[PDB]
Amino acid sequence: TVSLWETVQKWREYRRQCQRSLTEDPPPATDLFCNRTFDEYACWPDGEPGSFVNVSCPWYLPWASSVPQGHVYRFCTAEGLWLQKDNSSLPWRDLSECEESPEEQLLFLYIIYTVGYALSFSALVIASAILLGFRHLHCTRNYIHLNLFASFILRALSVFIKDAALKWMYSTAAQQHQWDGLLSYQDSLSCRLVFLLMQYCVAANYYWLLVEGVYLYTLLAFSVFSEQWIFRLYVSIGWGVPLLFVVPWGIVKYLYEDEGCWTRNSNMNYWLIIRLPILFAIGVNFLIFVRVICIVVSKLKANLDIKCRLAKSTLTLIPLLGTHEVIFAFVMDEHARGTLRFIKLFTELSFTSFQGLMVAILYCFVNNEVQLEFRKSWERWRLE
Amino acid sequence: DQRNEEKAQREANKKIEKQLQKDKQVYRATHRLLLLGSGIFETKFQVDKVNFHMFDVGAQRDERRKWIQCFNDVTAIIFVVANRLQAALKLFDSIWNNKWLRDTSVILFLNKQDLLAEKVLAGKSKIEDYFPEFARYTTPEDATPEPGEDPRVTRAKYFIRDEFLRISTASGDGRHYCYPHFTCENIRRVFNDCRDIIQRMHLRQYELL
Amino acid sequence: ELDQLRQEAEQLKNQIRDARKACADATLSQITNNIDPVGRIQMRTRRTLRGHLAKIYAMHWGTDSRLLVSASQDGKLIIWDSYTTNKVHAIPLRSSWVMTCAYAPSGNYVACGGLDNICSIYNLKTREGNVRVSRELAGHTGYLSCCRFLDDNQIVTSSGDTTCALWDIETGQQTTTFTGHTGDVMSLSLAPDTRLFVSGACDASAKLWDVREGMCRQTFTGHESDINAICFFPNGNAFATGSDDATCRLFDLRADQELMTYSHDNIICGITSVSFSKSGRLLLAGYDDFNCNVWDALKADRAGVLAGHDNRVSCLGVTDDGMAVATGSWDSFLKIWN
Amino acid sequence: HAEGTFTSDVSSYLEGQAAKEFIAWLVRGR
Amino acid sequence: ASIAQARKLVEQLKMEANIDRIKVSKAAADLMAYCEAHAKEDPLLTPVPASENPFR
Amino acid sequence: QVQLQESGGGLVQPGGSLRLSCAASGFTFSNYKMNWVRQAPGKGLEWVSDISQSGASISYTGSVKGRFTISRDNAKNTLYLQMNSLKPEDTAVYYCARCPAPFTRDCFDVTSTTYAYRGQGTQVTV
Ligand SMILES: *C(=O)COCCOCCNC(=O)COCCOCCN
Repeated sequence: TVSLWETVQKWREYRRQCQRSLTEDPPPATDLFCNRTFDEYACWPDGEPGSFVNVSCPWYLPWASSVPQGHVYRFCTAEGLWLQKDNSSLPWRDLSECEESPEEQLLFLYIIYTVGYALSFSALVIASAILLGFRHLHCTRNYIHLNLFASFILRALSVFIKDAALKWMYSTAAQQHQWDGLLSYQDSLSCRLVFLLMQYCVAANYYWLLVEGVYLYTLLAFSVFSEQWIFRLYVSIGWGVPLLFVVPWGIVKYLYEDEGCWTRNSNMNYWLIIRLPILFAIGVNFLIFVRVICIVVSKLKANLDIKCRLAKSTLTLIPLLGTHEVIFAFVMDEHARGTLRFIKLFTELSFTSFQGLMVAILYCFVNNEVQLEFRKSWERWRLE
Repeated sequence: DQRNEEKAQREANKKIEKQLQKDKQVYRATHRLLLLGSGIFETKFQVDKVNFHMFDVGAQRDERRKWIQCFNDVTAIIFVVANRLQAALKLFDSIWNNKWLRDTSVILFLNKQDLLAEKVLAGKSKIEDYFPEFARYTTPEDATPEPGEDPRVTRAKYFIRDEFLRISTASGDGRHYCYPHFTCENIRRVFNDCRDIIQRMHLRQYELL
Repeated sequence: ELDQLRQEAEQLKNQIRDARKACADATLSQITNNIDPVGRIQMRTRRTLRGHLAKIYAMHWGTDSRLLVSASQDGKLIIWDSYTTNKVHAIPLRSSWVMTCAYAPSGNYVACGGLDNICSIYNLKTREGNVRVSRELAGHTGYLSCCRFLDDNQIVTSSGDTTCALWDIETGQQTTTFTGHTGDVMSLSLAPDTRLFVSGACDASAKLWDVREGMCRQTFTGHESDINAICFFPNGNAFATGSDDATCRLFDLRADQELMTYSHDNIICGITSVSFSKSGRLLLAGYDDFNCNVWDALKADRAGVLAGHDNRVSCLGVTDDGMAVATGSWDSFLKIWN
Repeated sequence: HAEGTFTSDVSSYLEGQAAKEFIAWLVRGR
Repeated sequence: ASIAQARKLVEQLKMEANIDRIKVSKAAADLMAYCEAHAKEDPLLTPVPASENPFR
Repeated sequence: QVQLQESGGGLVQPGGSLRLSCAASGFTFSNYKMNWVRQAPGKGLEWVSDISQSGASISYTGSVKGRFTISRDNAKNTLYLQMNSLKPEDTAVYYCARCPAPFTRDCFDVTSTTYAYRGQGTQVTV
C-alpha cells in the first residue's frame, strides 16, 4: 500500500529536518572541513578531510522499510572537495546499498477485453437498432433485451473511459504536477466519479442479467401476472437496485479511504459492499439456469440424440444469464493469488468482454423471428 | 374551437385505452379451449387459480371448414373420441393438417373407457371389423395399464392411441403437440397439458426448444 | 320419380348454358384491349389502428368516410376516427366469436354477429350517452357471416345455415328468408339502390336476390371453390367475387355470366375480401398470403400490392368518397392506405 | 468483480512504478 | 323427401332460364364507359395533392 | 360449374369385381385431393378412400384395404375405384367427393350430409 503522495510529503518533511540542520548545524571548527549540503536525496554532514562519510539511508524512501540498516557514502578526500570523474559533473556518490533490491501479462489481459468490448459495443448498437426499429419486434421480452443490451453498452463505454482516466492520472504531465506538490487529476471529483460510474455500470449489467433470468423463470413457472405492473418492477430492479449499494459504497469510499480516485481497493472490506450484491446476482442466475435446463430436459424426453439439442440450448442460455461467472466467482480476490489470479482475471475478463457479443448474435442476429422480419422487409422493398 | 372538440376526443380516447388495458390483463390471463366431440356454449372452470374458458359449438351444421378457423388461437383443442372411430381419425387428421390450426395443440380424450371395456367381451365390432390390422397388434412393452382390467381392453386402448399418434407424428414439426389421454382428473389433465403448451410456447421464443 | 326430375334439371342447365354462350360474342379483355393501363398503383400506409387484442374479422366504413367500426374476436367493437386515430367507442360483446360487423348508413347504429347465431344492434346515439344493445335478432340456425343495413329499420344477414334473412329491427322479426344456397353463405353485398343484393356461398355459387320479392333472380357459377367475398360494381350492374380457388371473378347481371378472372400463377392462396374503388377501375382483394393485390378491373393486370400485414388479411373496405382503403388482419391491426 | 480487481492491480502497479520514478528523478538531481 | 327438393330446383331453373340477356360486348362497353366517366373522381386512381388528402 | 359424375355401379355377385369411374368437370382436377365416400342403406355417409393430387399418397378405410384400389388419371380428369372380392356389406351408394380447397393437406366435410363438391353417387349392390 505504497503511495506517491505520501512519499513526496515525507520527502519535504525530510527536506525540512535536514534543511533546518544545515542552518543550525554546529561548525566542524576543524580546518579542511567539507561543506555540508542537501542534494535532493540525502543530507550530508561536514566530514573530516580525507575520510569517507557514512549517512543513514533515507527514511523517506518508499522501500526504506526493507532495510533499516543502510548507508550512503562520500569522501572528504582532504582537499576540501569531493571525488569527481570525466563525463560526470557531480560529487561522487555511492547509492549501491540503498537501491530497491508483469506489465506484459496485464497488457495481454487489456488487449483481449478491449477487442471484446469493442466488438460487443459494435454488435450491440446494431442489435438494439434492429429491436427498436422493427415495431413488430416490440414486446416485453424484447424490452428486457433492449435494457440488457444498453447495460452492456454502458459497461463497455465505462471501461473505455476508465482505461483513459487511469492513463490521465498516471501521465508524465500529471506526475510532475504531483512532484511539484501541486494538485493533480487524482485530487479531482472528476476522476472519482469515473470510478463510481464504473461500479454502477458493472453492477447494473449483473442486475440486468438477473432480470433476464427472473423474467424467463416467471414465464416458465406458468406464472401469469400484470405485464404493465411487472415491467415497471423489472426496470427499477435492473437500474435502481444497483444504486442501493453503489451509492453507499461511494459514501463510504469518500468518508473513509479517499485516495487514488478510488482505483485501489485499500481496505478489501468496504470492497465487499460491491462484491456481495453482485454475487447475489451471480448466484440466482445459476439457480435459474439449473431450473430452466431441468425444464428443457423434461420437454426433450417427453418427445421420447437429445444431447445435440440439449447442448445447444445450454450454450445458448449461458450468455443470456452470465453463468460463465460461477466457475471463478467464489474464487474471491482475497484468496486468489499467484497464477490462479491470472486464470481468474483472464477467463472472467475475456468472457465478459465478448459476452455482449454472444447475446447480440444469439438473441438478435440469429433469432428466427428477427431473420423473418428482415426477409419480409427485403421482398416488400423490392416492390417499392 | 375545433381544438376544444379535439381535446374532448383525446379525452374520450384515453378513457377507452384505460379500459382496454384492464381488458388486456383479463384476456391474457384466461385460457380458452375448443371442445370438439345457442350458437355456442361457454363453460368457465378454474384450476389452481387459472381461468379456463371452454367453448362447445352447438347449433352449427356438420360442415366445419369455415367456422373452425375462429379457433386458431385457442390454447388447445380438446378432441373427445367416441365406423365412428375412423371418422374421428379423419376429423383429427384435417384439424392437424389445416394451415390455420397448424400451431394449435390438441388434447385427445379417448372417451368411453368403460364402454370399450365392456364392448370388448365378444361384442367388439368397432375395432376388430373396422380395423383388421388390429388382429395382429400387440400391446407395447412400455404400456402402463390400469391395475385391474382385461388384457384386451389395454390392447384396444393402445391401438386407438397409436392410430392417432400416427397422424400427429407425421408432420408435427415442433409447432403443435398432441396430448393423448384416457389410455391411463380430466380438468387437471387439461390444466397440466395447457401448462405444458404455454411452457413450450415460451421456450420457442427463447430458442431453447 | 326424382330421376326424371334430376334429368329435367340437366336439360335446363344446358339450355341456360347455351343462352349464355350465345351472348358471349366478345370478351371484356377484347373490348378493353386498346385502353391505357392504370400504371403502377403505390399506396402507402397512412394510419395503423392499434388496440384490438385478438384477430380482426370485420371492418366497415361509415358513410362519412371518416369513422369506421371494426370487430375483433377478443370481444370488442371499436369505432375509430381514422383522421386522428382516436377511438370513439369500444363496445364489449356478449359473445367473443364475432365474425361480421356493419355500420348503419345514418351512423346511429352498428351491428355485429358470429358464432352465437345472433345479429346484435347497438345504439350509438343513446340519450344518456352510453352504447347499449338495441335489439338481438335471433332466428338463424348457423353463425352469421355478414350483415348490412338497408336503413335504420332493415338489416339483411347471411348465415352458415345456408340462408339470408331480411329483418325488421323494431319488431325483431324475420321479414323475408332467402333460400337456395347449399353451402354456408359467407358474404353479401347490397346494390347501390338497395333493391337487390348478391350473396356468395360455400357451393362455389353466387346468387342475386330481389329484396322486396324474396326470390333469387339469377345464379352465377364459375368459381371452383368456396366464395369468401363479394362486392357490387359501383353502378350496380356487375359484381366481383373472391374464392378459395385463388381467383377473383367479375360477373355481369345483364349478360348473366363471367367477364374476367383475376388470377396469377404465383397466387395459390384464397381471397378473403374484395372491394372496388370509387370508379370501379381498381379491384382490391385481400389474400391469405398476408397481402392485398390491386387489380385493374378492366384489364385483369395486377396494378399494385398492399404489403403491410403480418398475418391473414381478413377484411377490406373503401371509403364512400373513394379517398382511402382500410384493411384489417389477423395480426390485430387495421391499416389505412392511400 | 473482474473489472475492479484488474483496475486495482494496474492501479497499484502504476502507483508503485510512479513512486519508484519520483525517487529516480531525485537521484538524477531533480 | 329428396323429390321435393329436386322439384324446387326445376322451378328455380325454369324461372332463371327465361330471362333477357344482353351481349357481353355491350355489357363490357357499359362497364368500360362507367370507369371512364368517373376516372377523375377516383382518388386511388389519380392521387390528389397532399393538401387535399385527409390522411396526409 | 363443379360437376362430378359417377358411373360403373350395378349388381354383382359376392366375391365379384366392379370398377367405378368419376368424370370430373368444372375445376382443375390435378389441384385437388379426391375421395370416395359411401352411404350404406340405413347408415350415414362413411369415408372409403382418398388419393392425393399427384397420386402418390393413398389411404383406405380399414375394411377395404387389400380389396379396393383407388386411382386418378389427371389427363382425363377421372377418378377410379377398382373393387375386388366384394362382400354383401359393401352394398352402398358410392360418391365421388372432391376436397374443398386446392393445394391443401386437410380435407374437411366430404362426409357431411349436404357437401357441395360431391356427385349424385352410383349404386353398388352385392
Ligand atoms: C522504475 O519504475 C523505472 O522504470 C524502469 C524500471 O523497469 C521495470 C519496468 N518493467 C520491467 O522491466 C518488466 O520486468 C519486470 C516485470 O516482471 C515480469 C518479468 N520480467
